[PDB]
Amino acid sequence: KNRPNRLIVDEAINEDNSVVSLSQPKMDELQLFRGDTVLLKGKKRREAVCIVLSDDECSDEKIRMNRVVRNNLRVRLGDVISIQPCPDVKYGKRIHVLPIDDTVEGITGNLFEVYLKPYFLEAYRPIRKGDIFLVRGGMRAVEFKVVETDPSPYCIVAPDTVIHCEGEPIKREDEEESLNEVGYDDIGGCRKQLAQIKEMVELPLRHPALFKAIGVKPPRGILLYGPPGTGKTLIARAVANETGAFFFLINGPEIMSKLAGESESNLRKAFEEAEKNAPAIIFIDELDAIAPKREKTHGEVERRIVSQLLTLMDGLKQRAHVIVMAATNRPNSIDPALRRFGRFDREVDIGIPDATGRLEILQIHTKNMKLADDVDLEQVANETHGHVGADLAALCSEAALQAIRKKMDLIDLEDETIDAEVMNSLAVTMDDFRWALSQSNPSALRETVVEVPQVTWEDIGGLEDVKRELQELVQYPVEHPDKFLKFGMTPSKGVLFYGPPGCGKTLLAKAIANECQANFISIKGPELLTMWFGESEANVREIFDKARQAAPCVLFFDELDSIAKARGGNIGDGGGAADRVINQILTEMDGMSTKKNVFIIGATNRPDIIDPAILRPGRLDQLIYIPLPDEKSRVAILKANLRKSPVAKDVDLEFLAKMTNGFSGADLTEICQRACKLAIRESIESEIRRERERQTEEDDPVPEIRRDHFEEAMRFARRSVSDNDIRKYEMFAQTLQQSR
Amino acid sequence: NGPEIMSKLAGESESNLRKAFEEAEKNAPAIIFIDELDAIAPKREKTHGEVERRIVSQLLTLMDGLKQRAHVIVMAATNRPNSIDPALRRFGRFDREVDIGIPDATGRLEILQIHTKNMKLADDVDLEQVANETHGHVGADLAALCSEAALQAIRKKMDLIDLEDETIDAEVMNSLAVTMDDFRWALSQSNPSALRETVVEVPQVTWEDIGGLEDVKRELQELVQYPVEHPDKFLKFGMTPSKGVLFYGPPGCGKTLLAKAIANECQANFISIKGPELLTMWFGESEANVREIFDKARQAAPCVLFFDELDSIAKARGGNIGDGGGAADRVINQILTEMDGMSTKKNVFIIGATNRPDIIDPAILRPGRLDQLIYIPLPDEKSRVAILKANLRKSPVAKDVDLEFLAKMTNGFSGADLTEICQRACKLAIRESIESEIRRERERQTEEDDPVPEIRRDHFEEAMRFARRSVSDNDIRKYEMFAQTLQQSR
Ligand SMILES: Nc1ncnc2c1ncn2[C@@H]1O[C@H](COP(=O)(O)OP(=O)(O)NP(=O)(O)O)[C@@H](O)[C@H]1O
Ligand SMILES: Nc1ncnc2c1ncn2[C@@H]1O[C@H](COP(=O)(O)OP(=O)(O)NP(=O)(O)O)[C@@H](O)[C@H]1O
Ligand SMILES: Nc1ncnc2c1ncn2[C@@H]1O[C@H](COP(=O)(O)OP(=O)(O)O)[C@@H](O)[C@H]1O
Ligand SMILES: Nc1ncnc2c1ncn2[C@@H]1O[C@H](COP(=O)(O)OP(=O)(O)O)[C@@H](O)[C@H]1O
Repeated sequence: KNRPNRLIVDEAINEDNSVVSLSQPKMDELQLFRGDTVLLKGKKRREAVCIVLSDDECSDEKIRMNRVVRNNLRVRLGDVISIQPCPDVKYGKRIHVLPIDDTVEGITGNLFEVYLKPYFLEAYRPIRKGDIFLVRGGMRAVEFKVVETDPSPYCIVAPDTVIHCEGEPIKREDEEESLNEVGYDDIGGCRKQLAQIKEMVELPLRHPALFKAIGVKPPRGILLYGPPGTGKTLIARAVANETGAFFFLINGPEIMSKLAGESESNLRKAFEEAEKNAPAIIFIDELDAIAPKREKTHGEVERRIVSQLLTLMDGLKQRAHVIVMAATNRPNSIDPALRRFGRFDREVDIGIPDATGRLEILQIHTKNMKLADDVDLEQVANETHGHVGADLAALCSEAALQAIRKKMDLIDLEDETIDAEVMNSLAVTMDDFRWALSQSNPSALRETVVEVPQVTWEDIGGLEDVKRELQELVQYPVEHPDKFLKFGMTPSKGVLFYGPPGCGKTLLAKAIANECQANFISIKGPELLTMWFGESEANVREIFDKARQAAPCVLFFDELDSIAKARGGNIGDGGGAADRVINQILTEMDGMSTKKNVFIIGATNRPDIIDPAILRPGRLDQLIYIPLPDEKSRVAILKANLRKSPVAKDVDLEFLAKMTNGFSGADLTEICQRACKLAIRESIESEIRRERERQTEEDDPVPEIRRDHFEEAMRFARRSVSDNDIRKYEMFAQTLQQSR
Repeated sequence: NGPEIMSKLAGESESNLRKAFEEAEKNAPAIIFIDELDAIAPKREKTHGEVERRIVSQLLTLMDGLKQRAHVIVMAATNRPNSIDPALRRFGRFDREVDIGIPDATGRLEILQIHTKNMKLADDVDLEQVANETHGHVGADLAALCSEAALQAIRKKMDLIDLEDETIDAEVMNSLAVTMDDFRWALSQSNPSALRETVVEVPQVTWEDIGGLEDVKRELQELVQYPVEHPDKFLKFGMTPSKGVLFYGPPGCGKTLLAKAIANECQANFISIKGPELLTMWFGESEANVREIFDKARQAAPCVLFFDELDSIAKARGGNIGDGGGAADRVINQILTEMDGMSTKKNVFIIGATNRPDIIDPAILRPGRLDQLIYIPLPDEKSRVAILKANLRKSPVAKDVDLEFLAKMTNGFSGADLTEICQRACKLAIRESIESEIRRERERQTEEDDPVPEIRRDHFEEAMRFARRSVSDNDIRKYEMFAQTLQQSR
């Protein structure tokens, strides 16, 4: 018809297996309501009946499409479908649905009331003939095929019908695949990297003939890496099985497990077999087993194997319908002659996930688990700092095995055997989650983390003008390069905080990285000391390579004065005013691109004994005095700390605010900690006294703090900063020369 | 190709190399090409097995045994000259040496002119922008950049517009152009810059970019430009020319600009070495790098070699008291030893620079070495107005503003201070203009009458309220000691 009814498929955000979400101007163009019965026609004359729903997440012309119904239509991602309303659907009297025997194995008991009757209630579901849907439960996920309906050829189902499920399972026909093949639905986290790998490879695989009409070379050597266990083979096979090409898998240890000429014949026949079924993808994992760093290679057959791989990958420039993906452990653990132009050009890091990614990975792995009601995935989302996803698979399987181990093993073996009806009753508790998270958790990470921070501007009290002109200093030229191009001034890229210790030096950097949606990689002082004492400075280049790879980002140096204080004070050691790591930092600083959005933030508390070679233009040049807090900042900081804890309202904090002057913010965030420790000790002792009183039940004495704890904490209080350091810093206010 | 010859067995590789040289003998005249020589003949210490030395000896015999023939010629290509076996590049085997090097902005413009030949650009695309904004790239990155922008123009418009209705032909490929937005997008992300090493190019700053300092410029022109054009006069009067010059002065007086102007006017290459390079060669105790630098310098003939912050190695191990040592170090005497052992006429002219002329080693002030001393003083008011206009020529400024008030007020100021105060005022003006822009946007709309494209007296007055001198008086007296005393030989 060539009208807007020809639409492009996508992934779905909805979690029902038969609903389709669409946008508002599109749905106002088609004149429907919510919950209408809609019909989809695609390729090879297949049909889909669905419920339509409305969402603003959809764009102008796309369709949020589920995987089981897109495999029901026998189409894939990148195909076009046709949309028609079918508003004349009645109810049925008999429903014929039956499994395929290849996915129901080990199963005993009745199948009908355990799955079908928990499914076909309360959801009027549109079913057409020959359809295969998918349900979960029983620690499993089973698909189901329908055969016959009374209102031919489709109906909507309701509580007011029956389903006749009689018969034996039927073998799967030759055309479709199973649904235990992995896909785009079961990879939690790292959505941007998946989008980048999706957009980089879509054209020569979905439209191969276009590059048979245009001679422009696509990128063919694309290399992803990451710390191990993160499922690089999983995402590789997911992209290859989702976009629909021929797959073949070369693993490094198997090729090293043969003789010499047998390995040569294996690699040659593998590349010929990948040539035969074009278009196709090819995958080499554990490249460290095949082509290591050259200094770590000692024999003779290994260099011959690496030269064989170089000739075999240079000799497929003529072909353009295969593409090579590979996976190592680290980019510094490959031979440097391999990753060059014509062999391996594109580079992508997977990285470790974060709390949102951990929540999504946990949402993947409790899909067919049948949780309880008291289990709280936000708890084990926030309490699981520093983990990879295979540890999360181990954690979920460990909690499931603990629920099998405590109740229902010895309860059942004394009387009967085990079926799936009692597997329906099995849920797991949060106690097994806390038990599997307390012990038996080998945390597989000690390295540097990269994430967006969470502290916002309202978490720090006051300091308002400094926040707004820092916002001027970073936020402006990334949004308006035309004004700077008009006035010809290149922007500065350095800023140097300084101030007395204990004034909240990390919080403003966290707020700037959180508001502009920037990554964050921090380096403390102890990292500088363990890079100085070991005399190892081939690590700074790795840090700034990671920084450029995490573009955009803000790089935070904490305790820069440690290397100048460590070898003596202001007299110092026998040396002078320079060192090793700081000039290595300058040399790797000034030799990079101006527009790459890597913004370097330094910090110290001793601004006099620092090397003045860092205050050159083109480097760190912006100085901001961070002073002691004032009383309005004191009440603001005190409320911003006390917002987490339950406090009383009759207590008054302006007495101590008007009393305490010249105090660090760290002191006024530890005195509340001291008072709350005193209150928690008082409450637990009154708890054990009322327990031992009549019983040798819960009327809580107080959930908050009174004036007594604050008065005793002020009797335990202490200032942290002397007056002479304030005069040493106000020397810079009196003198004002700060260029060099 | 090297990897293919290493991909066989031993006698098969021998038969392959022998049949290759016989086949190159058959169709004389012909050329022959061996790339990735690092795969065939590496450095000898990195070779460990047995068949590799046999292969290298086979190559040496096979190239010595074609001296009788004269109708073939061998060209080869490695990665680095320090990564070949040293027994290979000798007389009778490999005599001539030529560096390709990295291109520059003119070369980048020409390479981009190569790769948009059949591209059908738009009208708004500006190749000068991505010529000047692409510092530090090789040409394969430029091929990747042009193909990436073309793939982005295929990815945004015309993929999903076309697949919903019809198929793809070339009549719609005629309508396809690319925009500059895809160029900025492919240049912002997905640009692995493949270079960190030293660059060699002609500079662009001319004599009019620095204000005043006229007599010093003309007798420096006497010092460098004269004997390359008139060797007959020096041969007549028998004096060999000096080849060293030592700038010195207080910090912040434009020390790099005169060196850039001399290298730009006489059409000379330029290789500079800052102070941090001297510190990372001293602390690591690695001095097999100076010889590489002067080999690159002789290979870049003619050129001018610039040392910046020479006083870093004398200040780094203590001040004028120093460390436990004395008045010498390691890198500077290595510099002297590689300096005096080279040809007089090779047009390698060495320019040194410091800001502390007293604590430097006086062994460098010998004849046949750096001997010419030029006091670079503080700017004067005519140099102040000249330097201020030479900085402000880039920015749009108003004409009713007057700069001679602050010029007659500011005395004893560095040129760096009077090129950052304009930067501070223009940051203040760009903040004022962007806030008035967002206020007029949020005023009636919650269209473009520009309030001001230039600077008024208010920004300069506030920048003078934020102004600061950078040099004290006692350092001027410490330098004018050399004017009062005048002994400067050793
Ligand atoms: N509102 C606040 N005001 C001040 N400090 C705060 C505030 N909120 C949190 N902090 C604490 O301040 C820390 C930031 O370090 P900061 O206290 O400024 O350095 P420092 O204490 O002066 N030097 P040091 O403690 O030895 O590393 C954070 O880690 C918090 O523990
Ligand atoms: N007309 C000018 N007069 C003075 N300085 C200028 C002028 N034009 C540019 N400059 C700046 O002067 C710099 C040259 O270094 P220079 O300022 O002489 O060394 P220095 O500032 O005294 N010592 P340092 O800044 O610590 O490396 C250039 O990089 C420019 O930023
Ligand atoms: N983010 C994740 N999503 C889904 N599964 C994961 C994830 N991370 C780890 N896994 C599981 O951990 C295992 C590790 O992946 P694998 O391909 O074996 O990596 P490697 O071979 O490098 O250890 C996989 O079998 C996968 O099922
Ligand atoms: N200056 C240039 N002019 C034209 N093409 C270039 C240029 N630089 C790089 N290329 C492209 O980059 C690729 C790299 O050249 P190549 O011969 O493969 O070098 P190597 O094998 O040493 O990487 C070539 O295919 C070439 O088309």
